[PDB]
Amino acid sequence: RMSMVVSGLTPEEFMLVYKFARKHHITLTNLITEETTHVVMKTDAEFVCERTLKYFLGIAGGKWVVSYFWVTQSIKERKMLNEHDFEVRGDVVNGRNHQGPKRARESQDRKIFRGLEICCYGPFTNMPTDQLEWMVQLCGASVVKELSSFTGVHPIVVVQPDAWTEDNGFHAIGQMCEAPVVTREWVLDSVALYQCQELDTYLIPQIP
Amino acid sequence: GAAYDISQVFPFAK
Repeated sequence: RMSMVVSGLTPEEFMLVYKFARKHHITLTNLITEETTHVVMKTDAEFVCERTLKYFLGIAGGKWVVSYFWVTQSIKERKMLNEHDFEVRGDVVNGRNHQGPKRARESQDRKIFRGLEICCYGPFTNMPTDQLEWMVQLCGASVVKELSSFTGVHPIVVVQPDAWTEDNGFHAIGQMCEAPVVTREWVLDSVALYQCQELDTYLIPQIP
Repeated sequence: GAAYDISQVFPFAK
């Protein structure tokens, strides 16, 4: 059963989709759920979009991340067209051609954070923590809510360094535990490409 | 058109 969500759209563009969903009897919602099957992204001609929360979750959920052109060209062609040839090809940050969305729906047997325990620590800005934790959960990780509450499986500390007011503070997590401390972008890039990226580029140096 | 709120983008960052 088709359940749809929109991202990156102007109000008049949303109105098109609302009309299109009404014609074909497809559920369109404002909030992304587990029940949601399709995330409809605004892209350019190259099927390249921007990174939104809905975009990340669409990949992490293994959902049909689809360009909004799939709506407009199906309006023009009068029939409801195939999702395969309208799936988004990548994003403005990580790559115009990484088939992130395709590789996520393809590999659900293997999920990118298969054996990791992830704890978010300290302040966070634009993305709700409970959402980023869900995204991490969606790629088959374990969410830990306290630094002491870690458990033959690997721990990772996730931090957003530009949210900290006393910037000397995010080098002090190595004192509390011996687990690695990466930036928030490690999660975000890894979900976007749907490949677990090597922590080396994201690793925050800790104080001895 | 009028005043509409807009969902976050996640640009390049360290």
